[PDB]
Amino acid sequence: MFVARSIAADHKDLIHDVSFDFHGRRMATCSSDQSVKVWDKSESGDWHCTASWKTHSGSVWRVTWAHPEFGQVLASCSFDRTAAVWEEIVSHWVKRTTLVDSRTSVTDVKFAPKHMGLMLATCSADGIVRIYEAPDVMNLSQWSLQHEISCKLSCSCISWNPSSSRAHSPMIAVGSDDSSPNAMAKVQIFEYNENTRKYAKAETLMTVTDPVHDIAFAPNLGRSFHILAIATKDVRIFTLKPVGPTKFEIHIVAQFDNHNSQVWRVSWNITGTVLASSGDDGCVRLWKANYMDNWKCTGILK
Amino acid sequence: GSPLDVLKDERVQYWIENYRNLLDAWRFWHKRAEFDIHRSKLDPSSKPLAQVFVSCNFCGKSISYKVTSCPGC
Amino acid sequence: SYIDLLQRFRLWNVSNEVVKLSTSRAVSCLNQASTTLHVNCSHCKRPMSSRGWVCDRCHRCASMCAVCHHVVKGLFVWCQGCSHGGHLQHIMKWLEGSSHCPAGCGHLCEYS
Ligand SMILES: [Zn+2]
Ligand SMILES: [Zn+2]
Ligand SMILES: [Zn+2]
Ligand SMILES: [Zn+2]
Ligand SMILES: [Zn+2]
Repeated sequence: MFVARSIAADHKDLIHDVSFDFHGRRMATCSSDQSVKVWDKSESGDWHCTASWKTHSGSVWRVTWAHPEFGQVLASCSFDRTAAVWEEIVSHWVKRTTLVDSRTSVTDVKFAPKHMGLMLATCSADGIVRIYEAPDVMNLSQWSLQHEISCKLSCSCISWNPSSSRAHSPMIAVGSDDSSPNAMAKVQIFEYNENTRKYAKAETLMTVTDPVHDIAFAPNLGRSFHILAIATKDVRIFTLKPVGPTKFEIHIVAQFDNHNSQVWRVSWNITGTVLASSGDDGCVRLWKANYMDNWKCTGILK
Repeated sequence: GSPLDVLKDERVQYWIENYRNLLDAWRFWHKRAEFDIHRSKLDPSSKPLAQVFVSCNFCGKSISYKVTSCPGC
Repeated sequence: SYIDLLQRFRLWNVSNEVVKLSTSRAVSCLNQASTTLHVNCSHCKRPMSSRGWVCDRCHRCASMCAVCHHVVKGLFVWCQGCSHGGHLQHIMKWLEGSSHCPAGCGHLCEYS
């Protein structure tokens, strides 16, 4: 039932991302010209341009937003082997702290949920995930890398757990994009035992054999279990019922090949009921659930 | 109409908190305020927001309950 | 004499304007006397510094408007019987709309 439209915006170079803030009034798009720019929807529904500035030497792939409670910051990664932050001063943005501790290309950057503070997770092609901290919301010019996680493989995408119930310990999902002839799990999950005060490997999905492009976590909204979508040759949705690391009851719920190609990106709604997936077939297919608790398509857009 | 055992559950509070956050996403501030009135009058366990109170410079204590005169000293 | 005459007519804007630009030391001191407040956190009951919006022991941002749940960095209204408040503009609109403390507590902050 989804109908399309066209957005009145003009760019020069190809852009690699789009990301709303928390309300849906500020997007942040990174262009192939190393130039990121921020739009701002107005009261009349139009989109204007507010800022733009070139980034570091590499090529930017990801730009993410932050919760409005902490101010207005964005984290962006590029092949410059560095991760950046940006704060509004009013509007001239300023660099605050370039988290440069990686010997490879930091593929992904993501922000931790609000309920625990200002953390951001990055891992590079070397296969080591880093977690950073801002233990003074006052000044953003000071960060600390507490935990380093060995992955014994590469990174493609990571995603946190939106769930904020006290029962659930913090969780993280690390992908891989290695097409080695051997077969190994390419998606793994880590937990955080407060007793050991460290991140421990919890569960891995052995059914994953091909390279993985993207991973996302469906928001909780008070549910009992968790919902996870993995980008592969086929879109797949897994649910992990809670039972050291907590044992997880894993069973598949969907497996979709209605693309005839390789899936690139996966996204979720605010509620966590509609999935939007994009692939090399040049179409965007949105999947929702039906009355029989069955996962089926709802619109194919191009 | 809930007796003060169901409302204490860790599950029955999560749904209210998550609905309130969803209302925040709507930017439906006044609807949330009305719902807060409703929840507060029907659930004694909920403690309202923690905010600032001002304090005197000589007594050192709060002024919240001569009008111009402080009630402390 | 001019400031007294101005205040007599309830023209506070221009009186304060004369105070601010007054070219003598003895006149540019009337609004610098006993006009600064001391702010506290209602969870920890300890003072906060003069250039911040967060709590050193609490860590809870103690400046949140009771209408929009956003950090208040400038003007902050405060009801005296509730110890609740928020943005200056938000609270006015809420109080025009209804007569309840927006945070939620049986209390009519103006008694209608
Ligand atoms: Zn006092
Ligand atoms: Zn405190
Ligand atoms: Zn406000
Ligand atoms: Zn109140
Ligand atoms: Zn009041």
